[PDB]
Amino acid sequence: GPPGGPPV
Amino acid sequence: ANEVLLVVGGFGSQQSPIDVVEKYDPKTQEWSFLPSITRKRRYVASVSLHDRIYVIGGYDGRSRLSSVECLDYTGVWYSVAPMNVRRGLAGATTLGDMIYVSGGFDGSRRHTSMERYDPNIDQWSMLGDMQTAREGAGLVVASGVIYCLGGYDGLNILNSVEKYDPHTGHWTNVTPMATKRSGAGVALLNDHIYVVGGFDGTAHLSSVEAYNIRTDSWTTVTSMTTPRCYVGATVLRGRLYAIAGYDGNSLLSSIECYDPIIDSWEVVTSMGTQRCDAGVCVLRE
Ligand code: NA
Repeated sequence: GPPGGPPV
Repeated sequence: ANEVLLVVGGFGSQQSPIDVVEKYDPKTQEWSFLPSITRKRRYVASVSLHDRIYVIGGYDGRSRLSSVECLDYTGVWYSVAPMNVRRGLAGATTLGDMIYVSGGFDGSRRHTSMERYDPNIDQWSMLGDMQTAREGAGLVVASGVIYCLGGYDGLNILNSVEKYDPHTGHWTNVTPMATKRSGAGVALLNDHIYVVGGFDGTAHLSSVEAYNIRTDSWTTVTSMTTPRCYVGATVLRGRLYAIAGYDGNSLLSSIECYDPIIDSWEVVTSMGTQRCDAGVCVLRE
């Protein structure tokens, strides 16, 4: 999860 | 004499990587489709060079990628030589008749390294390392020199900026940005480098800064209409376009345009595919 990304 | 916008891949509303390729023409404001890429890639980069679209790296949901595919825009995609390293959220640019890609993330490590593509021999060569390992940082050329901006090293969102001198083959530091950003858009416009949006570690940003090269200084520019991170940015006949991205709640389908004449941003379309961390580039027609 790169910072500031949507949920996955 | 008329350029168009190109958007490849990325992360789509079905929360998977996609393979959609779209053209956007700012003069007619019409969208259209091009042939899809072979594989679906989010976290992906794209450049154009001599009327050839290259799609570089990214991530398909199982693996990060070194593969690269090509389309003569004058349409079927074909594979060309792979990078030396698997890269997603990598910076990418063209200079001379070469492609340069730097930073990124292979699934374990963030990269300091930059490699370069030569279409005359179909080979990627490794070059000297950046001082800081960076994902989510853009690459931009100005007067034959490459700048890498912001990003993420695995622990910190970065405000630092590095420049690469091809005459020396070395990286050096430049004056940093006022705010730390990863996933920001970066483009050159009238000898200033613009950085739009991105994520500073808490807030999703609508803020924009511009690096005056001739002065080695940064200044605040008018915020965009909406926050956007993992957003593309490109310049088209003297105007700065911010493309899709994540507003921190939803995936954006809109492009907005900064006109220095009015020092102001205007939405020009609400109609692309919602997606973020897609690749963007400009096409001459
Ligand atoms: Na301003």
